[PDB]
Amino acid sequence: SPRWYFYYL
Amino acid sequence: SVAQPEDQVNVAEGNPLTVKCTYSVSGNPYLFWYVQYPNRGLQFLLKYITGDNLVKGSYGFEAEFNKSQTSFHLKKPSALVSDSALYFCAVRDYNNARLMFGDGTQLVVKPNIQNPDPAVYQLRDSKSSDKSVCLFTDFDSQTNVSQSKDSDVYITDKCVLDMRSMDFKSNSAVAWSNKSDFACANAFNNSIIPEDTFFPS
Amino acid sequence: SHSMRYFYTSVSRPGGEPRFISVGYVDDTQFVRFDSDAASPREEPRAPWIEQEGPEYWDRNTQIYKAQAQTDRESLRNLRGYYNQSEAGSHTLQSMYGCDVGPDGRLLRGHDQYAYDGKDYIALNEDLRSWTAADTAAQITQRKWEAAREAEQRRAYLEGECVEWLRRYLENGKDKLERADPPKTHVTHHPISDHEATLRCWALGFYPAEITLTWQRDGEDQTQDTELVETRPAGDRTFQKWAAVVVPSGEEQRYTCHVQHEGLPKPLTLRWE
Amino acid sequence: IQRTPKIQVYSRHPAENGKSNFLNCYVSGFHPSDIEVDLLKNGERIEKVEHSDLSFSKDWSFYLLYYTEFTPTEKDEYACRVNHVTLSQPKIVKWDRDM
Amino acid sequence: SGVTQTPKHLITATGQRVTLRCSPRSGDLSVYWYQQSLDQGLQFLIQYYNGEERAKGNILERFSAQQFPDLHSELNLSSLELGDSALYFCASSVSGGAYNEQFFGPGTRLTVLEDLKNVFPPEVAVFEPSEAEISHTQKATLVCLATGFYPDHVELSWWVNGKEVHSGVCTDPQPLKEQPALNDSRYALSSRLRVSATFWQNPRNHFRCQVQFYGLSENDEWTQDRAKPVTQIVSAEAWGRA
Repeated sequence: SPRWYFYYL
Repeated sequence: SVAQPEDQVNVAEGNPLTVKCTYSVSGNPYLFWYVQYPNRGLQFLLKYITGDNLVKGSYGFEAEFNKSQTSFHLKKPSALVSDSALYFCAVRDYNNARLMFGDGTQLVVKPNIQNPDPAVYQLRDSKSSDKSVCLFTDFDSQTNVSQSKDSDVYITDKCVLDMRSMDFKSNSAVAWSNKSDFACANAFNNSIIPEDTFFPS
Repeated sequence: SHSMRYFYTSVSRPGGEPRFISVGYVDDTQFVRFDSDAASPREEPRAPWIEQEGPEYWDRNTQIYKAQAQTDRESLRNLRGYYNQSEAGSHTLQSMYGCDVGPDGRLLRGHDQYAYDGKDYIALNEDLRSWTAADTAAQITQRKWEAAREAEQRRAYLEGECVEWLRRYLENGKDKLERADPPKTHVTHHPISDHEATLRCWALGFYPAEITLTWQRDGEDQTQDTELVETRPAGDRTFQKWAAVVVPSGEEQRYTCHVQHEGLPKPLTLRWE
Repeated sequence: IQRTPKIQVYSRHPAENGKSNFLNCYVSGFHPSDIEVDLLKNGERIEKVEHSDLSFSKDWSFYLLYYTEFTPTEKDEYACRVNHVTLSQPKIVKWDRDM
Repeated sequence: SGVTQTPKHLITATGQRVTLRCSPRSGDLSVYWYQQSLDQGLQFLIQYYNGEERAKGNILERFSAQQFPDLHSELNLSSLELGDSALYFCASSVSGGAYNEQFFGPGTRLTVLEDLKNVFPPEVAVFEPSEAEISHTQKATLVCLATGFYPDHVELSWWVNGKEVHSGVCTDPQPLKEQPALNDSRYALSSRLRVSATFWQNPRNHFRCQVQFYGLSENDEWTQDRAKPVTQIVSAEAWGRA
């Protein structure tokens, strides 16, 4: 499953 | 100018062979022998430039230069079947860029069949049937096989195979027809066949 | 040896949210997709074996995609700022992350990398502890992520959750993902002129996609004189490829095609025409 | 960065006249992702043409398959017309049946 | 030898033009072109020495030749006529001094036809040994038969379990005419493979007779009904029968 960690560039 | 006075030379395996070449050249010449095996190019055997009038070449061949007779004969002591080819001699003069060649001579070295076992067999197609060829095989080299008198009957020339793994050589001819009305025993009829020829049924 | 990999593409439009598309692979099998163009965007299946998953899977993943899409929209604005670009003008952000596991089932390597408008932007090194920035603008992101100890979180994901999802998916579709389908091979010839002819060696219906086709002239490999087409999808989860060589006419029989692949008992050699 | 599409037109199983198949148009290596891709029979565009979900390779270049169901015949001629920003005009690539 | 020529076989129709390529041996700067017509033995055409035309025979106006900086040579024959049909030899030596032997390549066999309508590939049949022979001599003879082809450039080989064999082979020296008194007849050629009877019995042994035919290239027009008779390989097979 997709990673539940999003990071802003 | 060069000349090869023979079109065919027939010899038997084992014996000596000689292909003749005479030359008509002003002064000391340069002489060459080539062989044309079937469906290949020309191969260089040897040449005479100067020195020993006996020159040795490839494939156990050799050639004697005779100024007195203006001759350059190709020679080999013991003929092999494989030596059957077109043989060409050539001369170069001092100002000749080209090799001047003769018309060529055919060497036919007949195999020596120790135990002739003449037979006419019938072989049928690994697919359909009624498609059949006739294979006259295992005859001696002296037997001649002529073409069919029938416009619809096909006969191949005699042909020598060699099972190198067993030191055994064989002559064979193949014949077939358009018609299904054609018999293995009626093929090869125009040809004089040995009386001993084993025909199965 | 196996892998899971997610591939994200975000394309911002002049006027409208960015389009966000995501594809998920296990090995070379696409198994999920998400497109922000629907009116009710949902994670959807593209492999038969992900279908055993209940509704909770699809619901939760959809939430995560929409959030990622959201992040990407912002990342996209931020980047327009970093490179001093007007808001006017479409841009592309691409993201790729995943884990490779051993025959063991443990992490071989992790991957976590980004590209902006086609070019490399920033990527995670193999230690899973540091970053590599492509330009001075990506160093903005680099400082930001180092200050926020982001490496720890991705390493955590890559070593842990990634592998467990992968391990499970491989259980769920063992037949389809552990068989190797070997190529149906053959050779075609083309008399392109009097003095040359084209020998083209085919490989059809293989899986996975990694294969080698090499022509050899008498055991010498004709590396530089061969046209090799990029392995292509059959449309049914298998791959086709071909390699072709232009040989002198008449010297055809000296050439042989060598096929290597996992589904093949032993390397094939072919020729003809 | 711009990159030009690599077009390859072909069939799923080997063509045998009057047996239904799939005609594929695989476009790869292109950037940006904006691309037009049509299948053609005898010059005219085909309806009901599906495609894959946009993805890219380890080297960041995009790829799309656009497939269709077809039955090949001895008279019929199937092409692929692709349009992109790297191209002077639509590019056509004829189905070769051995390429 | 070291001298190579491409192609080996060239089929064309009157009016057309052709180019023959030759690679002299390494080192060799002198190149010679010769025509072997069936009617007139080996004739000399032209010579190049290190890029410059030197000696010339009775080369026709519609002929020419070239030697390039890489030392390879070409011979161009245009406005072809039936009489041009022959074997074309390239040869090379180091210098052009008379004592120097010339090394020849394999020849290009050129056949100029009236029009390409008459070109037909062969059909190829294998024939299985006679049980007679097998019990009589302990030896098995298979026969191949390639038929109804035109013209007579074919090359035949026996392949046993995917390797080409020479021992126990003999092929007809030349193809025979299927209609001997029609000047534009088709042709047929035959071959024989002989093996031990133990070998032919093993049904795990594979026998393939392969005929490569020499026909059109793709650049040739073909507005005829049937398929285009390009250069191709027609084959036939049988398995050992116990």
